[PDB]
Amino acid sequence: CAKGCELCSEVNGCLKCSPKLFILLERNDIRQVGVCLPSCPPGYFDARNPDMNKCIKCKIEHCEACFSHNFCTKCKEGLYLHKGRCYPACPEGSSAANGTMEC
Amino acid sequence: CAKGCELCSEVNGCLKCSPKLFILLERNDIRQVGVCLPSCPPGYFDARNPDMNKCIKCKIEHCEACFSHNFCTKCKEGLYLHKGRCYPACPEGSSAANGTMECS
Amino acid sequence: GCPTHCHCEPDGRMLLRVDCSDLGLSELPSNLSVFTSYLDLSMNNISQLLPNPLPSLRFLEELRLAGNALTYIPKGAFTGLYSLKVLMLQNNQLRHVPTEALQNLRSLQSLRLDANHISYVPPSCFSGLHSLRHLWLDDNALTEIPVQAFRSLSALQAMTLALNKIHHIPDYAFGNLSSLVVLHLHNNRIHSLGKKCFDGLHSLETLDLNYNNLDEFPTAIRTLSNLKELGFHSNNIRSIPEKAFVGNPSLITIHFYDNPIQFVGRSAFQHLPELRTLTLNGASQITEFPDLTGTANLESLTLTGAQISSLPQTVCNQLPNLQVLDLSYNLLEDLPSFSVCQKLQKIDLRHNEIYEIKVDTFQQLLSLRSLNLAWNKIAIIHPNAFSTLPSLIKLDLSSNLLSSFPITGLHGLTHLKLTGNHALQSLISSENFPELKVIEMPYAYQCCAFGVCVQCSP
Amino acid sequence: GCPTHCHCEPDGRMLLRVDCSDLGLSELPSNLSVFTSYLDLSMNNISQLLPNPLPSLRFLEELRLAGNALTYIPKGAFTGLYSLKVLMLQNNQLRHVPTEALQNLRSLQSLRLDANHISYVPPSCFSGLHSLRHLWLDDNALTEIPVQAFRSLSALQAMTLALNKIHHIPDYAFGNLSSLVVLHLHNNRIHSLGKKCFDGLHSLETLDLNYNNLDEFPTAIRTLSNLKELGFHSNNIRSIPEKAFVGNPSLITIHFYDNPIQFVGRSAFQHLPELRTLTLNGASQITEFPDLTGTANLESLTLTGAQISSLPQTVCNQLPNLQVLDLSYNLLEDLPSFSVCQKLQKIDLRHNEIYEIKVDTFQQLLSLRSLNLAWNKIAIIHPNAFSTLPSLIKLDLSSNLLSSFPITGLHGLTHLKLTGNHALQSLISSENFPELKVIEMPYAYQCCAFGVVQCSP
Ligand SMILES: *[C@@H]1O[C@H](CO)[C@@H](O[C@@H]2O[C@H](CO)[C@@H](O[C@@H]3O[C@H](CO)[C@@H](O)[C@H](O)[C@@H]3O)[C@H](O)[C@H]2NC(C)=O)[C@H](O)[C@H]1NC(C)=O
Ligand SMILES: *[C@@H]1O[C@H](CO)[C@@H](O)[C@H](O)[C@H]1NC(C)=O
Ligand SMILES: *[C@@H]1O[C@H](CO)[C@@H](O)[C@H](O)[C@H]1NC(C)=O
Ligand SMILES: *[C@@H]1O[C@H](CO)[C@@H](O)[C@H](O)[C@H]1NC(C)=O
Ligand SMILES: *[C@@H]1O[C@H](CO)[C@@H](O)[C@H](O)[C@H]1NC(C)=O
Repeated sequence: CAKGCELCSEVNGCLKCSPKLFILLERNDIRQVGVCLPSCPPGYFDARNPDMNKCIKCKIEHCEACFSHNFCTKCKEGLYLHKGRCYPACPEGSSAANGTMEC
Repeated sequence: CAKGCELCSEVNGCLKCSPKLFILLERNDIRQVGVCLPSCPPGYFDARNPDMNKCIKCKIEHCEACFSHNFCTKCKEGLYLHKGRCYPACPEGSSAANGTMECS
Repeated sequence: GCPTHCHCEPDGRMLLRVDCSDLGLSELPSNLSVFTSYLDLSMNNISQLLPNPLPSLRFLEELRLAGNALTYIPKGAFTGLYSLKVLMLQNNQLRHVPTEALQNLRSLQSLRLDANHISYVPPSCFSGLHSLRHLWLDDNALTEIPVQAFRSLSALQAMTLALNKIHHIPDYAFGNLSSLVVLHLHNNRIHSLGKKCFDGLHSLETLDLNYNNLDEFPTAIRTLSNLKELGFHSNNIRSIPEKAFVGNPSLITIHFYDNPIQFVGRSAFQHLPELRTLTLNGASQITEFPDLTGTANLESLTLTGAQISSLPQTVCNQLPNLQVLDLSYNLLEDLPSFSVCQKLQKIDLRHNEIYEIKVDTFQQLLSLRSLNLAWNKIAIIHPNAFSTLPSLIKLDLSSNLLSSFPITGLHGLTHLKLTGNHALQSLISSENFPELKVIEMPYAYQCCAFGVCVQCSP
Repeated sequence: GCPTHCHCEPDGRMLLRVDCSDLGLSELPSNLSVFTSYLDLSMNNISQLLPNPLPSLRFLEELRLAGNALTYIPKGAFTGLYSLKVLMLQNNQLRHVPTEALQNLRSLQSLRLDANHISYVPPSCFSGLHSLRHLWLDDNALTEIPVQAFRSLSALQAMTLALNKIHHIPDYAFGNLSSLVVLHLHNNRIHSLGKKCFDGLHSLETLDLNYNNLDEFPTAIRTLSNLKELGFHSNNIRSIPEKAFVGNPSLITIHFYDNPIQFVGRSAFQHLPELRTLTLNGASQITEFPDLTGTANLESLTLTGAQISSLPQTVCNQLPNLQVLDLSYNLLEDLPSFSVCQKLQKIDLRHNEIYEIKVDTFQQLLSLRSLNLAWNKIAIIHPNAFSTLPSLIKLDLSSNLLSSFPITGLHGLTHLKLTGNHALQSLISSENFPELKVIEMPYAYQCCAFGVVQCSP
């Protein structure tokens, strides 16, 4: 049916993945498709469950890749990265930003 | 609005009756109209309530006029009336019917 | 010879009908000759009848005298009315049943005395009306059952004492009138009755005690064998005792709602072979499923808001011929077969403590159409549980603890409901689920699998 | 020099990316271009790495080694790795975290050790990983919180021990790791925790205890001030004690559904100014309405299936800005003002013992759209009760024992349900009721007044 995929519909794509792979959704013109990947692509994060592991979009302000929800692993330029979140500032307890981007 | 009618709509006719009268409905071509009557016309029976008094269609088989439900006051011809109900036989407990159709 | 102002017509052969309805007369018409077969005087301001009444029209079937506000009928007023069949004296301002206007009026069948201000009924007012079968005495100010005057009414078949102010029914209140088939006592203030009130009428089939103030179940009901319909709703009963309707087999329908019923007897609803309907809402102290021996032709059983623990093994054996079942809002944990109880069409078992669905628990319900198991504790479903329910089209398993979903059979319905089931995450196809048009899903992502990103609410 | 069959590309300035995924190597390629800045080998039957390693490529930001068949990583394997920032070792059949192999890899920021069968982690395996910010350790066969090996991870901010088979969280089990912001322990078998387990992390904002076997409420949460989200649903907890969330203000979301909850403390839900949502159904043992001072920004409060007697008068004083209110299936008789608590949009008080509705009980609710009072014992309606609700569009008064009906205000809404109210007999007109589309009626004759739009007799 597909690489590391057991159940396939030609209309929905992959419906289920081999034991320890992540299913990936993508909305192609208000039709959904399933694909199987060893890890999720950036813009996602890998979420495992005993029922199903799925690649999940990061519903965040100004971040490119993340670990889970409300915590970003990599933010987009011009904004500072603090404890999983993104700001132009980033306090005031003792942070400061060096030649890179990780206050 | 109408004689002995309290509330009238140009769409429904009578909506409510004077204190002690009866509302009569009729659904004409998927439209209902109300009129107020001191008593009902044949085929129904008179039902009072402190909220509304209404002339109600008699849900009985082969009955012309009634008292309340499940009790017919006059049955339709070819059929006999036994204790508010209507049959062609009419027991055999011991009834029998005279020159009219009114078994005892 | 039609009277002035009026509307006349031939009855059957050449008998004449005089309509003098809303014409607003001062007194009834003079002239008005013989040959007259029925006569209507309604809403026409008649104070006294009369300086000159009009008897001697020996063929009169029917006088209608409603809405005329008279205060009292003198006696000789109806003497010459030898063929009087129906006399109407409605919405008039009488304070009492004519002490003597109404007697030895042989041929009368229906006498209508409602909507007056009658308060006392004189003894032997109804002396000698051996043909009276229909009597109105509603919308009046009665205070007690006029047992006295009522005896001579042994031809009476239908009577209504609705909308009065009677509070108590004595024993033998209706001693002789054994011909009575219909008794109406609703919208009154009935608080208490004797143990032997209803023992009179052996032919009574209908009874109305609705909208009244009784505190306890009327056990006098027991003696009415032929009773078919009975209503005592909108009262103040607390409980139905054991073997309540034992004395009344061949009961068809019963009315008791809007009454604070708390306890119902186990066997309280036994032996009513023709009983068709039931509804029991909010009976908390009910901890048992009721016995239904000899009552197998019920079509709609619903029992709610109680504290039942579980159902007997063979529960449905007593219960064929039914179609709708509703045992919602109770403490149900284990589930019976439901197998034998075929022809089932609709079921509702929501808000119970059901943790599981076995295989047979819904086996062979070829008529079942709707199944609701929402708001339960259903952790696990044996896959073939639904393998055998073709007629099923709408299904709910909302607010449960499900992780997976069975697949066998089932294919081909209209409703599928699954919220509260967070442990459900895996997908489900449009295929192996076509004709599905209304849908709920725990998560948005699975809804578009059915093209929404037809109805489907995440 | 990209290896055969793989597809190569230059990264930023002149760096090389070697992607060798989905190809099933026996061993890694022999002659590799260094220049390499990230390198993926996923799903490729790599048994041993190896006879011949390839360090000295000083620059790969990222090695991907997922879905492959290794059993144990030797010590010097990742030494020349002066620039490893993210190493993923998922979908592998490991029995323990590499003894030393993952030590002093300086720049390593995220380590993915999930989808293995690890049960044992050596102490000081994570020695010298001072840049590690992200750690995956799920769907493995763990047994305890390995506090020892954990201490040296004081830079860790995001971690997952979800779906293992740990049973108990020891005291101080997460000692130094105060930098930790996200903790994941869901879909596990946690039965017991210490009174002082969580006091280590001073920066925790999220906690996941969902899908576990907790019998008692975790009182260790109290020390976690900065906590924002908390989930402990699908456990086997029976009750929330008084002053449960006292120690964690600035809590925004709380998750505890699918728990056999019976009682909740009155003051259990005090002082959490940023909480937006709660739902607590089937809490039988609660006989009183809970207090909500210092917590006024709730937008959705629903409370059903209990046994409370009534609402205190001044209920809405604590309760502005709400929109949805739901106290159905319970023992409510008298009703307070509800006026003060504006911005209400939806109400449901069905299956209560309400015998009456006052004038003031629903005055001034302009944001209200739907009000349900079905299945109550309401004998009487004061007419002007509904005089002041422009936005009302949906109404249910079914099974409620009404005789009459006000007409006051309201006129022109969309839904009306009044069945079960048999003492309603008088009609109701099409005019002074436009926009009526779905209707229920106790009796057929009044349905007809509306041209039968829908109407069920
Ligand atoms: C119990 O109910 C009966 C039934 O109506 C009551 O009525 C009857 O009483 C009359 C006497 O007023 C008896 O009829 C008599 O017979 C001839 C014709 O045969 C008639 O012309 C006479 O003028 C007279 O009316 C009749 O036998 C009797 N009916 C029965 C069934 O007994 C009776 O008064 C009621 N009384 C009690 C104490 O229950
Ligand atoms: C009915 O007629 C009488 C004349 O006897 C008159 O006094 C009375 O006012 C009238 N009643 C009504 C309601 O018109
Ligand atoms: C690999 O590199 C060696 C030199 O170290 C060379 O002799 C050999 O031919 C190379 N093989 C391939 C396949 O490039
Ligand atoms: C898988 O690896 C084994 C060695 O562990 C090797 O012998 C075999 O050829 C490999 N199979 C595939 C399909 O790569
Ligand atoms: C970590 O823990 C050790 C011993 O438990 C302690 O001495 C130290 O202060 C803690 N913090 C750091 C940053 O080492």
